[PDB]
Amino acid sequence: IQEQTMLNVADNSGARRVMCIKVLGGSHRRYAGVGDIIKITIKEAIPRGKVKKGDVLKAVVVRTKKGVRRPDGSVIRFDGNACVLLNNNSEQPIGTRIFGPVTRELRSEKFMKIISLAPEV
Amino acid sequence: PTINQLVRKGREKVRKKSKVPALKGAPFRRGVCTVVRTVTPKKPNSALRKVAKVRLTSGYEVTAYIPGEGHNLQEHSVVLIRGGRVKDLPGVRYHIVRGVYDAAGVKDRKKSRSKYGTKKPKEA
RNA sequence: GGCCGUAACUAUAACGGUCUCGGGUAAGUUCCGACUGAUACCGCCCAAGAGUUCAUAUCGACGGCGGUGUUUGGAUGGCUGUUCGCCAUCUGCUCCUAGUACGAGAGGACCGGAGUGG
RNA sequence: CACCGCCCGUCACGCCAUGGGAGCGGGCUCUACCCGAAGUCGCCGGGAGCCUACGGGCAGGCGCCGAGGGUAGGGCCCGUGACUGGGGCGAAGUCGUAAC
RNA sequence: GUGCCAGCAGCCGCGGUAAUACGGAGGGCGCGAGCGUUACCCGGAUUCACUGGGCGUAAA
RNA sequence: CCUAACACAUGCCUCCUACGGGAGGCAGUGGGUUGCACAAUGGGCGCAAGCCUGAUGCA
Repeated sequence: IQEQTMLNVADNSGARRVMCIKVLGGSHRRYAGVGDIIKITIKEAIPRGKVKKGDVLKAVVVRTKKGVRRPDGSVIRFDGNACVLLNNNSEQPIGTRIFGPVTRELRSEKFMKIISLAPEV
Repeated sequence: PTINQLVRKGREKVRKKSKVPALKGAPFRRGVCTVVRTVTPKKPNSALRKVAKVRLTSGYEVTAYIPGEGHNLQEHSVVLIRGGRVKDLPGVRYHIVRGVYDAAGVKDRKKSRSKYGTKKPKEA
């Protein structure tokens, strides 16, 4: 979803605002919403947690205003901007639980941990 | 002071200041050795006192003295500090219990063995 | 204003003599706190050496001949005016083949095909 | 080991030690405004519902308080800390010789 | 035996070739299913002095 | 248990799930003795018998 852009944590250990500083997928991916991987940067965090402040990591996108639709064409737009950091190079979603609703596309095979939590969708 | 003054300001109770922050005012505190160096005595003494920096479970990291003829104290050797200054080694407010944890007791002790954690020599 | 010698490990030298680090940042050069071809570049010739051994897989001393017109000459961002630089961060990926060939393991194809992306 | 004595300060090295402190993080003690669960309580309860012996009850609705959350500022002392200061002792460091 | 070493150490101190102070041995002293250590409180401390301290030169 | 008013299997955040949604003192475990008994005294209930009683009496 383009660099900059404030994204909230929807999982844990490093609260509030998290800065997207890149978008992978390759050369010139302008955006990336739905549930793509996105290089993030913590800027606030709760005093506690095992992930401090200003830790350049990557993450996923759970709830994004841009919407997600498919089939019929109906759309589910969530006005928010969900991250949900993942322990970086040994890829996997770091944390315990996830907050709020999630997306049905987020259930993408290789993911799966995240969707058996955050009781929703 | 006048009596009236006493009534007004009164006397100030003395505050004792601990000379052993073995924190939690414990009787002993165990930690781990950082360095088992050696230090030179003070003002009129000479010798190479055996000492050890210790990382306490109390969070503090202090310098303790090693009593006895000869220790077997290394690095990551767990030990028990007991508090006791040493007139010659400033910055040394505790002794190291010998006979506890990684601090082996003094070998060939026959006298004040208790103060050196060395069992009763099986006399035959 | 200079030059010189000097104390406990060095370094410094009170004495004597003499005429970059920290901060902010994912990243902070700002900020805050302390025509010609000599030359150049590119190539080739000889092969002492190195490469366990073996000149030429890779590289190559001492020296040698040229080609060019090009230097000196006659992907998003941070910093900076910068160019540059340092720093952060058409074709991809996946599955099947096949965890097989290969391999001590670790690991892991070819060929061919299937889907989904920038 | 007594004037070929003693001894001071700058700077430099040695065993040792350490303070001040802008901010950044966290805690205690909070202020202002916004959001605000459960629950008691208050009001409505209507040709909007269920029950009725028509008196009323329940459902439901709204509201105050309210755990807690949010944005801004302040207190705690704990942490870190580029910045700065730098002290006790010392046999043969350097420049002088202040003092006795 | 060791030789300011290795070490002891509560305080004063002991060890630099005759060490009752280190290490062992013999012997001894004290306690005895205990003995010794560390920690803390009171004591000793009339050293916060009411009992019961002081202030010319010691702190005042 | 003087520390961790730390987390607690079993008997007297963690766990289950069909992902929709659910469940959460005595002795002992981890971390930094899982004993016996209603006999006695006391308590709950009962018209009482008696039943319950890790209080308690004991080991």
